[PDB]
Amino acid sequence: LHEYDIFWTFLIIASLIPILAFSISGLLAPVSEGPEKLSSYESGIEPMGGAWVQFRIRYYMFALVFVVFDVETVFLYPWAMSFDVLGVSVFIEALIFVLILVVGLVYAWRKGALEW
Amino acid sequence: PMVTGFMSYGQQTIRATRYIGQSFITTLSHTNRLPITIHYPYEKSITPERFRGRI
Amino acid sequence: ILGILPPVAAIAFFYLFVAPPIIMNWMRLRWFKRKFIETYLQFMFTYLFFPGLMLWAPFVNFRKFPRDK
Amino acid sequence: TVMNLIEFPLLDQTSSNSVISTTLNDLSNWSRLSSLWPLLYGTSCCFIEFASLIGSRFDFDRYGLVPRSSPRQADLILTAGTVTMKMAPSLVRLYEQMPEPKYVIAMGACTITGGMFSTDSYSTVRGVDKLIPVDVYLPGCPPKPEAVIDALTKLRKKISREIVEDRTLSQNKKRCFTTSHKLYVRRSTHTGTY
Amino acid sequence: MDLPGPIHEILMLFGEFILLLGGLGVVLLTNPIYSAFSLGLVLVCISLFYFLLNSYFVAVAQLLIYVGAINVLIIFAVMFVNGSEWSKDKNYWTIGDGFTSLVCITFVFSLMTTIPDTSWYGILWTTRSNQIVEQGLINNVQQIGIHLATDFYLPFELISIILLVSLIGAITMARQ
Amino acid sequence: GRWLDDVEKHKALAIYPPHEGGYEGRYLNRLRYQGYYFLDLSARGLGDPESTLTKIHPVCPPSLGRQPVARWYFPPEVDYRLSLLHPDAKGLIVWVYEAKRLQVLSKAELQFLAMLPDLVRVIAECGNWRKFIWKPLKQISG
Amino acid sequence: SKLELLKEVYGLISILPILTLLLGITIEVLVIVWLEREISASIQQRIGPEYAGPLGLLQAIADGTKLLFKEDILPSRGDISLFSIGPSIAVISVLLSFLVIPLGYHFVLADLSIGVFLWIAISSIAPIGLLMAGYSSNNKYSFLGGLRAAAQSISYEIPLTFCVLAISLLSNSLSTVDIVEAQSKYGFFGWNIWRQPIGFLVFLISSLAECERLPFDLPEAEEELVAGYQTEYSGIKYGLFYLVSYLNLLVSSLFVTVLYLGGWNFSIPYISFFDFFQMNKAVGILEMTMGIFITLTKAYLFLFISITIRWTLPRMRMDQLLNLGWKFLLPISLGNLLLTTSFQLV
Amino acid sequence: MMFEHVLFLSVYLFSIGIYGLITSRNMVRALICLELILNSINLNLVTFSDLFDSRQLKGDIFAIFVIALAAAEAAIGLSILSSIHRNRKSTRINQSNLLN
Amino acid sequence: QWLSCTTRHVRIYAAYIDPETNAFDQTQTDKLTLMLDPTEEFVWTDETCQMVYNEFQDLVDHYEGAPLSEYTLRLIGSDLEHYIRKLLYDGEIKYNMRSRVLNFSMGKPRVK
Repeated sequence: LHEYDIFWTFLIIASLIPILAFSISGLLAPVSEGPEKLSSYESGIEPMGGAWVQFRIRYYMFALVFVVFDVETVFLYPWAMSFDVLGVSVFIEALIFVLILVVGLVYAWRKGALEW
Repeated sequence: PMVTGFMSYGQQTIRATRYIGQSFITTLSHTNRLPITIHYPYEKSITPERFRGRI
Repeated sequence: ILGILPPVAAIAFFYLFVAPPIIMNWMRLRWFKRKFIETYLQFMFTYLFFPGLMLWAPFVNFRKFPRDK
Repeated sequence: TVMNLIEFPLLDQTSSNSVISTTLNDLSNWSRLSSLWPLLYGTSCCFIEFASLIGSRFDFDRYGLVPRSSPRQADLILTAGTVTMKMAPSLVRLYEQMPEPKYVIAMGACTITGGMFSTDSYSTVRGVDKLIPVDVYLPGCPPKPEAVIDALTKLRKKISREIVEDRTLSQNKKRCFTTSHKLYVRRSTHTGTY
Repeated sequence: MDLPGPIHEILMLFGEFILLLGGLGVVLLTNPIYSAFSLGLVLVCISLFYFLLNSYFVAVAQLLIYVGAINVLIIFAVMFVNGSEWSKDKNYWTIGDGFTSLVCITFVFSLMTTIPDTSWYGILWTTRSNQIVEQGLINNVQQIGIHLATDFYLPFELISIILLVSLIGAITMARQ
Repeated sequence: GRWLDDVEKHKALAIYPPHEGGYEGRYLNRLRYQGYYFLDLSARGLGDPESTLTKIHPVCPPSLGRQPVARWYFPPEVDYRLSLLHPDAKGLIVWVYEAKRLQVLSKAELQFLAMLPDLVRVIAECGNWRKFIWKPLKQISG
Repeated sequence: SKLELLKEVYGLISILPILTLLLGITIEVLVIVWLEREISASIQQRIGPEYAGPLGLLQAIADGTKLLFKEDILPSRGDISLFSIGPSIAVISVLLSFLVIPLGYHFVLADLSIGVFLWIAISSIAPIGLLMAGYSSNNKYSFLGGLRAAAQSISYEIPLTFCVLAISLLSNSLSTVDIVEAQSKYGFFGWNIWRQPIGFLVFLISSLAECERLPFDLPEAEEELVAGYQTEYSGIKYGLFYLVSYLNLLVSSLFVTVLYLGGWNFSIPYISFFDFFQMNKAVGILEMTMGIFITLTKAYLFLFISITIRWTLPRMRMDQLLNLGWKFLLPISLGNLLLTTSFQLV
Repeated sequence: MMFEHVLFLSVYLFSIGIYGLITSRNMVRALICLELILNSINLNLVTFSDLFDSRQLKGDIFAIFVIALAAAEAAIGLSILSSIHRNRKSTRINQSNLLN
Repeated sequence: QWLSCTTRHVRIYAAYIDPETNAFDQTQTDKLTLMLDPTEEFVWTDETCQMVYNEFQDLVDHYEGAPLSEYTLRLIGSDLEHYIRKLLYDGEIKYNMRSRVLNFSMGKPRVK
């Protein structure tokens, strides 16, 4: 927690890296391929058309339970850092905290949420 | 219930491990086996006396 | 400051001279009859002397070498 | 009294390039030929031994032949197995939908001529080059499992025979013509239901 | 800890100009998926604003809990709204566009003229004992670590049941 | 021009490369900028090569199972390719790749293909040692 | 005078060590792809990428240079608006993670007391780029082909977090250097992989699917549609995806060994390598190279373990993968923390 | 211009966050703009807890809580979106005024 | 959809593509465009292709009464594959003459 100047330089360098690679590819490249180029691959049928391919009904529940169960960690981290520094009260507090969401996960398990 | 789960959660993992480690130490003699497969293109296969090539 | 060059030069040259042409011999001598951990021996060295291992990797040059004047 | 003479070389082909700008593309094409990847395709009487090219009898993967099952990625496709009239109107899509350094070849004597399908039948196509421009024609039905590697070694030199100015002979034009129709449409026949 | 130097304002202006275009992409583009991706860009470029100022946790967490979970959840959600490519051309919708673009600008003018009359650099001198403690020897993951549990006990004990109730409600609602 | 050291003067030579070709194409690249233009042949298949490099020789096409005598009387590939060549061209660089009633293209036939350079700059092909070498085939011929 | 800034024009930053790290990680990518193509396809098979010189030491960069040109195609539906924007997020998400990774005694690039936290945060940004890329086109085999992976990746970071926290609570820190500090006590007794193997198991099994292992179950079976959302991505695009995959593998191996094993500690404690001789003379370069040595080998072991596991199990389908990630790893990855709480209660 | 230029961008986001809210037509866009407003207020909050109040952080904790509640709301709203799209097979917001 | 006889040097496209890119690969398939031998197997001067362009109406308007089926596409491609053969058998057109493989679908030249 002293000097993140290396972090900033690494950020700018590694963010220039992809555009640098793309531009280097573009310079020594062929100005060609005026073919069909309007269909993607692994579809030798020259197909086209279609929508409403979602199946979000299943994966949406997974996404929701994950979004809810994630917030646990960013609260545990300030506690996980301050265990020995403080006494043992934070231990009981965080136990109550985690046990609440353990009960929540038990509920999400019993009633069908995490499925095929 | 849970006591049956608290008894079978170790059983599932022990079956998984008894299979995984067994296959691992069995294929151990395969990853470092002592067979030599086809050599370079300068080592074509032997040809016995009944085939057909350029008439 | 005077006699410092021989020590730091000899070891740094050996660090990149003898291993590169001999790793290819120790790997070509045994590739299919090795043991379970034998391939672990020279592969790790594939990094250590790397200052010269790449200099005798397929980088080995075949320039036309302008002959003696 | 020659019939169908060849066109004249229009350019004088007189130029000279610097080594520091030529060896770059030279080694680039060297890598392009020494890192080729197959593209999976195989149908019929001149294909099956391709599989044996991945095992302990023949191993072309020893040279970095990474078999890619996708058109847009790979560059080397083997028209193994005798091709018929159909499966061709979708085959050429593969050649149309991959990067320009393809340099496709043939495989199977029944694909350079249609050997054992050449008495009378309204299915088989006479050769493949009447569908797609390829470089090397491979004999054998089944094709000799070693001759394919030898022909790969043969083609391995053509790429090495390329220069920096050669990276302009893959650019295209458009003879796009403006002509309409007057006829009646037909609804889809391949209805996907049971 | 501190910052390099006169490189500061450079990154400040750069991030500001990026975030402005990001917000404009959020609010203008009709294709909702482009809007969500531009929102993700806005949120990462504001996480970088959080990181520039020497507040580290509220930056990296904000990057983890938003630029992660929330954005992928919204992407999953946009797989349920069908029908795009509405009208265009200079306030595509009704005159409500103009009425908004008026009242919002009045709101701006009000706050944007209220702000540049308070000497923030003078409101910092009057408090020279608040940011003068540092507890004696602490780093900035222990500051939050302890001061979250030594006096902010009740809201930390509370937020968990809110999370549980939200989970239960979300599962009971989304499921048919 | 290391190839130029043994092509313009000799006009008769054979390439002895490793049996992979991954080192010889660079040589062929350089010989497009003097007046030498490529003619790869893969000599295997033709009869007495004289009538294949000087005379109008009937090349019987691959037959179609039927049709007794049908041969399109194909032309040679030296004077016509000169006619297509510009008056600014040093030599016809030609590669006898398969130099390793037909007529066996023996070393006598290569001597008789070593005269058209003198009276086409032909180079025979035969794989050899890992180092790319070249050698006058006329002395190997007989 | 000092009109604008005397010593603050541009002379406060050097870009040498960053480029050295870049060269090192590229060389290590070559090494790991050589490992794969020479061990996976050589267990009972022929040798790997031969004919590229003596061995395939040049084959890797040869494939890189070949992929470099490859005439990037940029399909019609979807364009530079999101196509070129896709793999950039992917590559940066794993490239920036190299910051807090140490290599030896005093060789960290940044102390960064929020190091492993920053790594966990940057590990959960790739799914955004994967969904973007897979949707940058229009047809199927890339939309669902990327949706599957982006979804299943989300089902695993929770065990990653509940195994990293079960080590942060043991080392009482969040910077890798202090983690290996709390681990160089007993040489190898004090190694956390023995103190908390229940967490190491979860971390190792999760690491597989977290770096897309396996993305396709079989050399013939595709990446569940025709390919893993990288079909139209022909040239440097597929090259960058190959990279980011190998780099996720590398970062996972390096993190598991720097966490559960002694980072640059010998089998005998790291401080003990100096006291038993009563004097040191030139231990600098020795300890530097030996930190690169004793550390990279431990991660090499896991590289080899993953290579072997690649040919021992049929990777599950995304009907079982979610079940395993949710109803199996989550309970034990919570219980190990519940245990280690009272374990570290003293 | 650290302490001064950032606040000059709080409003310049907050305002936008409201506008996209009002002129929104689809539910997901309205939720996006809502999240945007919450992030605007978050940013307006944090900088205040960096100039001053460094002894005991009173803003960063509040920022954390704001982010947590934002995530909870973004979950619940989308959950409601599931059920509405189940009932009616379109989520056009401004075309449902049967409650007036 | 776009089910056309895309044989070598004969691509009777059943869909409008005469941009650099059709932008849908079909443009709703309302024009029935055609492109001639993108592989440059034959070099074209306008006058030589003018007879083909003129007889295109003879093939699309003079002898077309069947619906949009590839039956008609073969009905076109059959005479298309021999109009070029006639135009070459009388020496008016010649082959590629470039740095490609220079393949001979109709074999090498002859002596008449």
